[PDB]
Amino acid sequence: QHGLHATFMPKPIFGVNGSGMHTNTSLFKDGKNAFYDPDAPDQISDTLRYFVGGVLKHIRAITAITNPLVNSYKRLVPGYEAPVYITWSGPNRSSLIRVPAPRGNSTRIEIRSPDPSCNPYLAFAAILAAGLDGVKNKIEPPERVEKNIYKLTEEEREKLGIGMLPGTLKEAIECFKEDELLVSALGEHVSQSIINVAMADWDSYRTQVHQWELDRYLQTY
Amino acid sequence: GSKEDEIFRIVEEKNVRFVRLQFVDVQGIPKNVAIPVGQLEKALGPGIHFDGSSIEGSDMVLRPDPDTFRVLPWTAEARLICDIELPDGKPFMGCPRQVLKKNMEEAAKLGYVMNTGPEMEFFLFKRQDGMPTNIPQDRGGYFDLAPIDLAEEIKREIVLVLEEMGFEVEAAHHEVAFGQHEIDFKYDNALATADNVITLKYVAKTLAL
Ligand SMILES: [Mg+2]
Repeated sequence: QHGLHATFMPKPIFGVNGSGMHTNTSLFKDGKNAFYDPDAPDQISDTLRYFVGGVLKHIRAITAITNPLVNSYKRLVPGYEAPVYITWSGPNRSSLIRVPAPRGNSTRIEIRSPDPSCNPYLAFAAILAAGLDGVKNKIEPPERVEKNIYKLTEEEREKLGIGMLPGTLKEAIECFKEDELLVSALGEHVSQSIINVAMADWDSYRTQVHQWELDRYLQTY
Repeated sequence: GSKEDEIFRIVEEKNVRFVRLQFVDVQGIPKNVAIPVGQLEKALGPGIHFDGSSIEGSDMVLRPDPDTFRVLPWTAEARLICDIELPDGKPFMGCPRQVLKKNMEEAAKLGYVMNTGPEMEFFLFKRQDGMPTNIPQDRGGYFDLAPIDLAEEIKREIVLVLEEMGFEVEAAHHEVAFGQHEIDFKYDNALATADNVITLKYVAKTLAL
């Protein structure tokens, strides 16, 4: 109407910040906040750590749903607001999952990896299925990384067992293919449709000759 | 003198009609007085008078150095690097060439002689509407070869013109930045090298135009 164009693309411009969809998530069991425990340290319930543990276990596979475009992986690069390393921590340090200060009925986690181009119906279903699995199977999450990861060295990150999110759409789709929990939660029909559309885009994108290649090689070679 | 007789031989042989009495201001910018060949005897003898306010950035004499007589390879024209003296005959201590000569003479008293071999870097830019720009003529890199280095003919002409003026170059090559080049000079005394540096800048800018 105003002669403009609004876009929810993850990374429309190179060199600037990309658009993200940070999902503030809270689980309620029996009307009360299941993420709250007044007797536990910091006032965080066991259900919160098992939910976080479950999401982090399948986060590589969830990335195919929450970051579904080829362009989504141009947003998952260091130097910007977007998380790239698979860590969870407190509010002071921005990581993939961040547990803010508010307590009581406002106890929550914030999953920062998704982008606004994802299907919200499928993104929340994938987070619910992975989070509930960790609670059911009582999956303990890794240690909280309060130090910045960007300043840490590559060899140091390898010693701490810190992982990385998928670098390409094909890489996330390969991880999603093997995740039996998410394929069953989303159904064989939706899971196959996601794979088919993503690989059709990936096979078209990989064969293309982009302008960067002409700028880098045409004059010299 | 005989050096003077040598000059007049080259004048008749190459048909020199104009001579440039070159000199340099405190900032290193080349300045000159163009005189017809008829006044060359007057220049090599009592000298040509001019205004010394230009050297700063009001009356002095141009004293040509006979060893610096060179025919410009582009009727023919010739050049002569000049030292500045005051009307009475004393050397003008504001002349940069006379300053280097003094410092070299002091070093010579202690038996010391300094040899310099500079590595001259420069850029070759395009021209837009008769005015110079900072747009590289070529998109070349470090030690690149043609057609990546487009300025190979101009550099070839620069070194050829220098050799035709009693000047020997060690090597020339394309530098790191786009349109940047370097000409490495051979070793020589501080005075000859400084004369050579001024000549290179003049030749490179003339052939670029
Ligand atoms: Mg946020």
